[PDB]
Amino acid sequence: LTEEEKQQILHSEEFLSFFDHSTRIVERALSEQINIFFDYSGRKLSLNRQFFDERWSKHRVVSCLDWSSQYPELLVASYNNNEDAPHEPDGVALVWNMKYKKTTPEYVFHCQSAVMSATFAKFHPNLVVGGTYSGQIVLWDNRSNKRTPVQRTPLSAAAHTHPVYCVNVVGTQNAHNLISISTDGKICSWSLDMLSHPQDSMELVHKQSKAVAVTSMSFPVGDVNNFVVGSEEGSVYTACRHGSKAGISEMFEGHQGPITGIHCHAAVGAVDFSHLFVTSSFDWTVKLWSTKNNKPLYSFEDNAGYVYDVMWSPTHPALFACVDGMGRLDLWNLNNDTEVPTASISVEGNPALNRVRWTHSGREIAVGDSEGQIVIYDVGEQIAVPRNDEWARFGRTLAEI
Amino acid sequence: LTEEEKQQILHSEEFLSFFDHSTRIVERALSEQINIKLSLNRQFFDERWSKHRVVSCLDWSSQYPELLVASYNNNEDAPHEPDGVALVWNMKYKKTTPEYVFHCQSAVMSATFAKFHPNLVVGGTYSGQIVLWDNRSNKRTPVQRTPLSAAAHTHPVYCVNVVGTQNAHNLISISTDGKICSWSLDMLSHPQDSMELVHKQSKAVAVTSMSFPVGDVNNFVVGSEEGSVYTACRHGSKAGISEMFEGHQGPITGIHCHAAVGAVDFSHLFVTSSFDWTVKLWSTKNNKPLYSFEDNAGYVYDVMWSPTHPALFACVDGMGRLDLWNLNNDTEVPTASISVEGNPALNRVRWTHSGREIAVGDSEGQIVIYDVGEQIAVPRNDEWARFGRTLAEINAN
Amino acid sequence: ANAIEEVNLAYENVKEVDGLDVSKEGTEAWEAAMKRYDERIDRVETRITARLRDQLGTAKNANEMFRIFSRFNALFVRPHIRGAIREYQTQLIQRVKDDIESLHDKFKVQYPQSQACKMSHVRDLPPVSGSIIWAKQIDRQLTAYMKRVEDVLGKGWENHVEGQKLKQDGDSFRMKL
Amino acid sequence: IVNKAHQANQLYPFAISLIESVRTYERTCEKVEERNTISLLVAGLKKEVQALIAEGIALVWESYKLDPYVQRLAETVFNFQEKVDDLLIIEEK
Amino acid sequence: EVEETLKRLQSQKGVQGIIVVNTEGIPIKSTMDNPTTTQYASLMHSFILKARSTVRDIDPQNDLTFLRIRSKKNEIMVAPDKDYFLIVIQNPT
Amino acid sequence: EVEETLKRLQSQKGVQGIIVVNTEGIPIKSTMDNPTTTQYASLMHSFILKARSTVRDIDPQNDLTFLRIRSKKNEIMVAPDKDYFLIVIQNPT
Repeated sequence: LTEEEKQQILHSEEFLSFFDHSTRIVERALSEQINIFFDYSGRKLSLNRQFFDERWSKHRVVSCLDWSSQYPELLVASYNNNEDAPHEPDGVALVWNMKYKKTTPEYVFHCQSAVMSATFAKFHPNLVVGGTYSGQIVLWDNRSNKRTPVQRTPLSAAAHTHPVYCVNVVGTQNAHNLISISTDGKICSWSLDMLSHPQDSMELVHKQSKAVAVTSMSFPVGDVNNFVVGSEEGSVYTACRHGSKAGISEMFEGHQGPITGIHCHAAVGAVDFSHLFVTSSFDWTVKLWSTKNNKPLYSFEDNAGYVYDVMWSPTHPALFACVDGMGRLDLWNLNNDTEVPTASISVEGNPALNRVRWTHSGREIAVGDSEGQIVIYDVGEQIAVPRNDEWARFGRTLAEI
Repeated sequence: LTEEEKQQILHSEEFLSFFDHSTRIVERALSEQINIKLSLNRQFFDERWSKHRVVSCLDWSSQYPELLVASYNNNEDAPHEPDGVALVWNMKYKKTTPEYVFHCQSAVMSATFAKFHPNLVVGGTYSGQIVLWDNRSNKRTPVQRTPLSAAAHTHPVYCVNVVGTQNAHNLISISTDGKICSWSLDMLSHPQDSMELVHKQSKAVAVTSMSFPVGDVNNFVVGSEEGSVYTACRHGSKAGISEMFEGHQGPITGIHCHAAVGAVDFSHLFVTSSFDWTVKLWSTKNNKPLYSFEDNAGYVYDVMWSPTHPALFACVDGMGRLDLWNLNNDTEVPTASISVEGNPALNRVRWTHSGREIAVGDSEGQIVIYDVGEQIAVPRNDEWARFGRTLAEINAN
Repeated sequence: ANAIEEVNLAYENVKEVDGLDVSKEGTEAWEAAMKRYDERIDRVETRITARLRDQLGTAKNANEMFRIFSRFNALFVRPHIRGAIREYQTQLIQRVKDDIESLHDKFKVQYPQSQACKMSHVRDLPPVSGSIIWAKQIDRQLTAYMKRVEDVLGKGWENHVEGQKLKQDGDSFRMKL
Repeated sequence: IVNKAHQANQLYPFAISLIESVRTYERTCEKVEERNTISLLVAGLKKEVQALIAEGIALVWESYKLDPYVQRLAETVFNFQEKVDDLLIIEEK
Repeated sequence: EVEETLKRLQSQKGVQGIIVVNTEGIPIKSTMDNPTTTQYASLMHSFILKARSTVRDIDPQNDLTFLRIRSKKNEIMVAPDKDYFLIVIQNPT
Repeated sequence: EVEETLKRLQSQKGVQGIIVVNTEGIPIKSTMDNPTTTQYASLMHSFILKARSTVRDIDPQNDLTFLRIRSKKNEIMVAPDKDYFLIVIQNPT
């Protein structure tokens, strides 16, 4: 206890004289009101490593990449035709380990042809396939590191005798389908283990009878089988896999050159419909799309460089990583920016960053370059901002007039 | 403890900011507290930097107000002292010492401020260089200097001013050869737009402390060898000397166009203070003397239009009489006049960007600022045009 | 913004009072009243120049400034606004000049010389099928810059000599492409 | 004086850059070669500057090289002034 | 009348807190909670008494008259009376 | 310009001596009697540390910029910086 009656001295007639002197000093100091003049006083891109090991990446151009859809951050990179030696394999599907922090290819797989695509067998952590250039979608046990295909592909008309640019899985343990899509004007929904006969091999042909050569197609989020095929020159195709809707449904363009990169995304904070698929095209552009709108949001014309890929993981789905032929990993946010890149990085020299894929349900970007080089990024700043409706709100403003 | 450790730490590249902030804080605590119509506001005098040093030119700061660059033509008095002085002073703090001294390696001529730049004091020198000072540094030596090539400046730069918005900010500095050069405000090793004001007769026109109308156009009022104000451009085919305002008999000394429009029309009219002993009101499209003021005792070293009242102007003379003239009430007499102590050949006249304050560059050293509250932005937009019309009616006898 | 209000008010109030739906006279007093509205127009033009120099000052490159400039090219028609913001307009045309010359350089260091040849080979587009795509690629970007040329200066695009020469050289470059 | 004013009116830049060059050359030479190590390090540029100034002062009063001599001495004096400020700052503080 | 002085200081430009010590480090006239007034003015009272002993160590006849701690976010003016002291926190701008 | 700083800041009336003591307690910059002000510098630095603890303990994001100690005989104004400090005694002149 301090005192008995604390308000008596505050009401006294003599103690207030002391307070009068103190308040006189208060009025003496409050009359200054002078501030200090300044006089010119003044007062992220978490780039990870790069899987560059020429033991199996010697002058081999990286084909499409594939994040670890089954493994924890242990991606795979398909490789293009390299003629460093004639009888030696053209493309070598290599897998690495971001979780183990190394540079040498974890699992090396070299078939006879050039793997234009490579992917994981869903709910099968012991298997990785590669859709080659000659058409032999060839299987391999991933952890066995067998440099010989464990299961080749019969080069048939129903199957692919064409370069499978994108082989991928769609659903879980019951709906896993090794769909290999090539310039055969077809998809071949093979099985993960058996690859000697395709289960659902359908054609990709519009009203014309010409076999539509695909170019960097993609699959929708959640396995709704509405796979969007990038034709020989743009032509975003909507397609299905089962029922009468299976195959080519409708096309739409916002570009002319062949599509380079396209993906989907999950929850944007449980706000958007999650299928805002933004394509990119060799006519130097990046255009946002939706399956409901035939021609939505603006085409980010990524000029001065052959565009290669775009990705936008659900950790802040307003984060796409667009690139060019001169090496410009420009990843940003439409909820924050308009058309300019937030985190833009001119990669070392002029590498052709073929695939720039963020870590789905996380953030680290796998980068397949001009040579077998897997440069990987991260930001450390572009956090999954809640209420990411602004990505759709600002988008609707650009879709009015 | 030891002299080696003390002198190494005192001269270390850590105490530069320590000495800057120490001088800033102790000078900030200089305001002594207590514990118990021309105003003739204040005079600027520096002992090691402002004595027998005539003022080259003054300039008000559009950004960070109450700041003026008092450029100084260092005479042949102290050669060991770094030739050229650019002192920044403070009005809001009411200090007797200069805030920051900006000496140089040559007698600084017409040092002005740089628009959209918080720490950039730009300024021509006697060595034909438009040196550049940074407010962040403690060393008062200019870290950025100008070349002296054929494309660069040759004559001492007697007028440097900025033209252009944030998209194309140009540093138009002109020599008396007619060589105008647009420079960048970041790098000063190469000019951006270098050319010469070629004339029909006597190409090298001795320009003198030009200006620009409000709007930052490329056209500057060239105060030629005998009046002959050449409103000139920098780009296009009209680059170089374009229009001539003759009917004058002397070299212009201080020439300033229309300042910020306060309460009247745009008034595309400039004014010429010259050696002719009389101020002369001109228009940017007249080519006839709109009005010649009274023959003042001595020359007319400078003139400036106030942004608050864009209908009046202040001028000076060799006797030391600053004369501000409004024409809404007066016709042939000055509005408000005041002198400086003694008879100083007042070299400059610069109205503050906020108006109603006059910076007068005196004879040598001292810079006297004035304050007024009587001449404000009165909305006499029609009366100013009517008086200009009556001037255009009575001048033709 | 509020210039729209000034437009509507003085528009109806003076446009329908000049003759007030009456003509066939000397049509000079009618013209004088519409000149009064032209003064109203000029006041709104000054308001619009302030507003648009702000929004068009926020963006300055040949593409970004052109976006907001393209959203108001119709406001960028009359010479009191065009000749005043001609400062920025010449800068935009000069940037388009540099961009078209860079397009010339893009066809110089073309597709088979760039890594795109092999990158297109990932998608199987050899130079016989890819250099032609590079040709139409620069053709598309040239069409964009022709829109830049003819919209930074609207109906008076021919008045700007730089844009006219860019149109000539760029179309000859289209023929080369 | 009329011939001098006509020549200065045509191209005053030579004599003007020469005066500018004289004051800037004094402030350039002093702060450039003010130290032993500073002069030894800046000798690479000082050799070309001295060669241009010597060839200009030697073949002076030429109808096709007077403006070139004055401009060469002025450009070298200004370059030596910038390098002089840098050398004097690195030598003193 | 300290009430009119306090009410006059309520709407003043940038006032963080108007308090006053009342029992030699233990305030009573509190416009804030227990820590901000009592604990902070207690620490201020102890430290200003230490400053009194500091200047007293310099010269025993040299006591304290006023204290002004200006900082980035606050300006604390201390008015030392005979027994109780005064602490007034104001904004720096 | 260290001597220029001493002469200019000492030119102001009331300033008995620019005895700038660093954080080490050593008189790095002084112009008065060294043994008498050495104890004053050490004591004032210890209480400068007390004022630093005051600012850093009352508020977490606060930084001590300038201190005014109006004593009975003088006005000991302390100028603390981020790296070192300054002690300057100015009488009520």
